[PDB]
Amino acid sequence: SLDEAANYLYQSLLDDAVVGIFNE
Amino acid sequence: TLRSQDKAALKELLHTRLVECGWHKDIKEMIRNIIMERGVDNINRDQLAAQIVPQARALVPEVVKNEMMLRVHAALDK
Repeated sequence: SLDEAANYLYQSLLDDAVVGIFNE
Repeated sequence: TLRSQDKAALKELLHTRLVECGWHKDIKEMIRNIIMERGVDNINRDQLAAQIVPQARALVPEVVKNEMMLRVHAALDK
């Protein structure tokens, strides 16, 4: 049940790392 | 249902692996290459961070992905 939820965390932190780059 | 302490750390860690392993370099290649072919004013940004989000997840070495899914479990379940 947390399975789907662990995948949302990782995927959200990763999409946020792309923006990290993207801003500068 | 996270201790927001851990969140900060997980975010700091992902950044450290992604620098080391070349993920940082390749994503900046991709952007520079896409923009160079598009035109800057021509682009419709987020028509842009949306487009490459599939590619960026799948560029992640499976070793990196595994350490991350390690700590994310050791947190989501205490």
